[PDB]
Amino acid sequence: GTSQWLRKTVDSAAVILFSKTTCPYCKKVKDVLAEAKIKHATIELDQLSNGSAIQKCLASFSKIETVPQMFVRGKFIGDSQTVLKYYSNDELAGIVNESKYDYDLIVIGGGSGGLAAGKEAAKYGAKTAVLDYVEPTPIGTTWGLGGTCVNVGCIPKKLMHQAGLLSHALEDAEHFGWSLDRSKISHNWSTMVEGVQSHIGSLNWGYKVALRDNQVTYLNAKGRLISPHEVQITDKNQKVSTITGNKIILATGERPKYPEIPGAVEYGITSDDLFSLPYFPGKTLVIGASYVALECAGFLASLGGDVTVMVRSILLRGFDQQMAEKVGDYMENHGVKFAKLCVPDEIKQLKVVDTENNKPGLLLVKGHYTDGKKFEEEFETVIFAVGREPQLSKVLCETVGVKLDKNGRVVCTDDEQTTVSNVYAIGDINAGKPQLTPVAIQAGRYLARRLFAGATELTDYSNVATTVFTPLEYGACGLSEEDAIEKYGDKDIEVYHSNFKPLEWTVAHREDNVCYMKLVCRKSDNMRVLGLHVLGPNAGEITQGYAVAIKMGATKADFDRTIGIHPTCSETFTTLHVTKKSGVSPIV
Amino acid sequence: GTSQWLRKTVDSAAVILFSKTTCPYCKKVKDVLAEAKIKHATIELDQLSNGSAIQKCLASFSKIETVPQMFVRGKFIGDSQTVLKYYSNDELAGIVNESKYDYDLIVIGGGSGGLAAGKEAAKYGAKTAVLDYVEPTPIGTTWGLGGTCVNVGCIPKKLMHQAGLLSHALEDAEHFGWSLDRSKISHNWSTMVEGVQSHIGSLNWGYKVALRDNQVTYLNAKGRLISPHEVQITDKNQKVSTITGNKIILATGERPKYPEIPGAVEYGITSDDLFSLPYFPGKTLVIGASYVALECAGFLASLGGDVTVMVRSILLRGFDQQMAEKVGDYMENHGVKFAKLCVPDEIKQLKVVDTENNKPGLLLVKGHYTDGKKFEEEFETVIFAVGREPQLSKVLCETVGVKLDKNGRVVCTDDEQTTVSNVYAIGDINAGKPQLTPVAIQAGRYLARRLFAGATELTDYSNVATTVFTPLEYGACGLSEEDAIEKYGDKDIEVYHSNFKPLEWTVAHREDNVCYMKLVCRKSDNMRVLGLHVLGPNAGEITQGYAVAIKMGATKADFDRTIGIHPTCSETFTTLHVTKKSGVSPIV
Ligand SMILES: Cc1cc2nc3c(=O)[nH]c(=O)nc-3n(C[C@H](O)[C@H](O)[C@H](O)COP(=O)(O)OP(=O)(O)OC[C@H]3O[C@@H](n4cnc5c(N)ncnc54)[C@H](O)[C@@H]3O)c2cc1C
Ligand SMILES: Cc1cc2nc3c(=O)[nH]c(=O)nc-3n(C[C@H](O)[C@H](O)[C@H](O)COP(=O)(O)OP(=O)(O)OC[C@H]3O[C@@H](n4cnc5c(N)ncnc54)[C@H](O)[C@@H]3O)c2cc1C
Ligand SMILES: CN(C)Cc1c(O)ccc2ccccc12
Ligand SMILES: CN(C)Cc1c(O)ccc2ccccc12
Ligand SMILES: [Ca+2]
Ligand SMILES: [Ca+2]
Repeated sequence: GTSQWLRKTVDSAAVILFSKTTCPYCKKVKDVLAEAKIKHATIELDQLSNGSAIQKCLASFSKIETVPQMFVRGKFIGDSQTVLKYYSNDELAGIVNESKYDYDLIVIGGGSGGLAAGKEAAKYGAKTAVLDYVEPTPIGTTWGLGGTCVNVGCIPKKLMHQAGLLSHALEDAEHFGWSLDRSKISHNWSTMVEGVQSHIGSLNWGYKVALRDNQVTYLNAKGRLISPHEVQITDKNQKVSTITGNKIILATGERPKYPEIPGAVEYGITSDDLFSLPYFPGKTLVIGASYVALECAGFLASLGGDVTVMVRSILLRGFDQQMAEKVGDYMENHGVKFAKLCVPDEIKQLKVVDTENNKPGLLLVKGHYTDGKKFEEEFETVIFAVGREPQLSKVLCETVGVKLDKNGRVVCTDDEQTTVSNVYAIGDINAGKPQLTPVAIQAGRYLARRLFAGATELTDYSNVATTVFTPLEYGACGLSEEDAIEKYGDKDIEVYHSNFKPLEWTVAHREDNVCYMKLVCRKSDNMRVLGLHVLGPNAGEITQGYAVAIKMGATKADFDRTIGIHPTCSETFTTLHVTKKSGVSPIV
Repeated sequence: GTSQWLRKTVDSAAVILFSKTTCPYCKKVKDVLAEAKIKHATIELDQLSNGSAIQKCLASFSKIETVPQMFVRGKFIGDSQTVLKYYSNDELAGIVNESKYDYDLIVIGGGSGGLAAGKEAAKYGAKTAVLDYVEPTPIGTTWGLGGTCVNVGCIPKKLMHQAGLLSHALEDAEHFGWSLDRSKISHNWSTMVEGVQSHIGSLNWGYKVALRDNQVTYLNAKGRLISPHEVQITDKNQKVSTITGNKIILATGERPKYPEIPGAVEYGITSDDLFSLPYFPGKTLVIGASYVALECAGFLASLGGDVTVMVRSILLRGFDQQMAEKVGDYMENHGVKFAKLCVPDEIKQLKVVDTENNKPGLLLVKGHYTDGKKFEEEFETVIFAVGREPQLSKVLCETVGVKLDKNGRVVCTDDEQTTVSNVYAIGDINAGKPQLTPVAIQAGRYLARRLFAGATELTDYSNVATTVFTPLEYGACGLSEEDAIEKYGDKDIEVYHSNFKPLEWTVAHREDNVCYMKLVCRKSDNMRVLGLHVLGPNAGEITQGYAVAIKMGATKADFDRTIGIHPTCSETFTTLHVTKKSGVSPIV
């Protein structure tokens, strides 16, 4: 068991030093390495439950059992004196640089997961390359280093959400005594996009700087894995070459889908285009009902836009549907129109985008409702948010032997290993995992530590909290009510729930009994909290802390024992008492 | 052990029914009681670890061991047939109404704790009276039912905080693209106060309604405890009478202190006056450095006011002082002036308050700095926030035998019992407890359940989270860093910490590396989180959920295993890695 771990660690680490805290010769080694600007991992055996068993199995690799012991890419390099020997003779540089491969790690994809993995690996001496390339959208939109969330995802989405929330801050400001003429207030799309894009630009730059400062090689090149250790790269000039790496991390993410209907690629846009759009979308149709669809519809409406969402069947499939309905009801009551049970048949162009006055074009959308009536309506912008897909045939030679699933995602073990043992996948292309930026980051960093610093900790993908940044935000952690019932049976599920009203909404004259929270609990497991759900402002701030408690196995009694902070929305989780089975109303 | 609990429960409950779920005759009893509008507690013995031992000891009270068993104020009333007997003969009303006392419970004080205790008790059949009276402030300010937080505390304070935050929403709105002429925007104090007061009024009314609907008697009368069971009440007409109750709850709270200097009572105001002030305070001096002082200074400054805080020694004594300094630095950088190491000697009047144009007066404040230089400056309003004190000589005849401490607070056991065994104290007058509205509520409700429904659960006063609603909010749960070090020693404490920047602040051009969080952990107890501290927006929403985890014994590893929600401020608690001892900078 310990020999398995040590065999893997030694084989994989780029530059690793086994050591103890109470060891001067070790410090001498650390100092020479620091002095020489040689990064490495370090495992202090005097701080492990079985450090002394480890010290013994080490002699199966070194033929000695003392510390320090220094390894490079699978080979015992020496004790203290052999390290100093190499140094003094200035042979240490060529030694810690000897490898069969150009790199210890090549990351294909410069997004949330891949950048986090790359940096963390370089920390421990892994010679690292990060490849990133942004295939243009059909209208030619491209962007810089950082991935989907930085450039066309969580970051611009939340900032445009914020611009929409400020709309309601302006309305509220009057009731709290601020004098402002709200009829001479308008929103300027292009000013907002410019501020958003200037922040993204600072992130593109910040990442490039971070990579340089960790001695990671950044290649703005499309990578293609041609064999287990060989990556072919095409640069801006279309020049092709080949680099080699020991470990490979696939972190290439996904791109938006279009529906296969006439006009969709030619005249519609996706989220990829929305967040840098050089004209105001104007009267907009969003096709879809994902969290992307609803978030985009929501902020466009709060910015004053005429907004319609075309929904084929239900809102937020895969989420708790009681909550999804409440999310949708709030939106419909606040200016989002819904074309329900409706699908698009074709987009026709009525006006071309004015690339020189920054005005939208004009489109005719034809579709049909389930009741057979035709949908026909003009929109200035049509946004598709009908899901996302991986692009791996563009990255993976089928001959390498990386197994994909039905949907084109990478089939992985619980340590992110593909069917090719030196090749790993993180982020959105890892089949079956929550598609979220902090998951991708935790995966990539924890993987890098296992590869290059002998760590064993795996990423825990269970009970991963989410927030949907709709106009009224929805945060959740754990199971939907319907999934809990399906799993355990209705008789074993108790649901506590309440409406609430943010104090901020009182003077502002906003709604009673719209915000809402519930805990879905398991009767037979001490009222274990199986899922937490909250609809209200700052729902991501509310939910995050409870995710720690849920990971620790929180019960209803743990919530009750805890004292609220007053006045907050979150404190209502500490006094819930109405159950659903009681029939008593949750209104307050 | 079980006989102790049962003896107390039977003696104390007003109307209680022992029962089992699987008992038709019990349901028959419940139905007759429901039919008759007779409220009562109920203990289903088939749902207790020792319900069957309880069923036996019951015969020491009833001479029977079967369910149902119904008690009223210490006396076995009967089995099913004796209950029905009393009903059919319409003797049940006079039976469940027989008592040596007018009331099963008299609550002296209609605040957070007392109202919560009163309602909860009435639920189980306790005939309850709630007394509340609001002694006017020196300028004559008074208010309605609900206590300090509702009327002159947490509620108006947070709403005026919100009015100040909206100031920064207006500034931010421009950078997110909203066109608004910020130089023709001003704030109107009186409009704000009117909205705030209309909400408080709805709470005053809502409480009166809640009390009526739970058959609680509300007396707007000053109560004085003259013997263990006798309360003397003085009404608006100054008419004096005496009511009697079995249990007494003292929940009379505190009032602001004034410094003993000339002019203070005559010309200054406190928070009691601030939240209904009929004129704008204008150029304001806040004397004090409590969380009250800083919160008030902060929103007055965000409303555009010229604001000065006079500070005798340190900010936020009793709070983590690193955090207090960061709170104070943010305020000084955002328009609050601080007269440091300074105390007031006298207030002189220069202009009388214009009661008919709603304008402030004008005051000359004289004081002195520790360096001997004189302080002399004119202010339109001077606000004292130099602490609060109980008023119990106004409530407690010294002959009753309720022990007070040095500061005039009530000395209580951990079940809130005073030295007079039927008299309990909750809320701010309970010596040694956190002075917070949700503590008072949890205390009062859990006490009511122990008195009148045989519950045993005590209120847990440890690791009670707080938030200070300064312009940059500060949330905390558990120990300050200095208190952890003092308790466990510096070598046993590790502190993880980071700056962070709300995404909302980026486009808005606000500060990097001002918001800040830290976890204070114990090395020798598995890096147990001893205190959590966060400075940033929505800090109360951030902190609340983590208080559940801390109550459950969260470690640093529980935080790390948990996946962030992105983008939020709170997710930074899930990736902390820089320790203080490492000397590495927390900036990001
Ligand atoms: C509108 C939208 C909003 C979202 N909001 C949130 C949110 O609020 N919170 C949250 O947690 N998650 C959110 N997400 C999801 C989040 O963006 C993803 O989970 C995350 O960005 C995926 O990280 P990744 O490492 O898997 O891939 P990505 O971030 O997509 O990075 C993959 C990189 O590799 C590039 N690439 C692809 N192929 C190659 C190749 N052959 N060679 C070189 N480079 C290549 C890609 O162009 C890209 O730059 C949102 C997503 C969308 C679409
Ligand atoms: C400016 C300020 C801001 C605050 N902000 C917060 C916050 O944000 N969050 C938080 O949790 N806490 C906050 N607090 C504290 C909170 O208000 C108290 O902890 C809480 O209100 C105390 O509840 P209580 O039941 O002990 O007494 P109280 O709420 O003060 O109620 C006591 C009632 O009894 C009345 N009374 C007194 N004597 C008699 C008598 N003889 N007969 C009849 N009635 C009598 C009193 O007039 C009063 O109505 C704040 C306090 C202040 C002063
Ligand atoms: C129809 N059903 C009640 C759920 C629902 C809403 O409540 C609100 C908006 C919707 C839009 C599309 C589909 C369903 C929606
Ligand atoms: C002086 N010391 C550094 C702490 C401190 C601040 O940082 C900022 C404002 C203050 C006001 C009064 C007392 C102390 C204060
Ligand atoms: Ca509670
Ligand atoms: Ca984490």
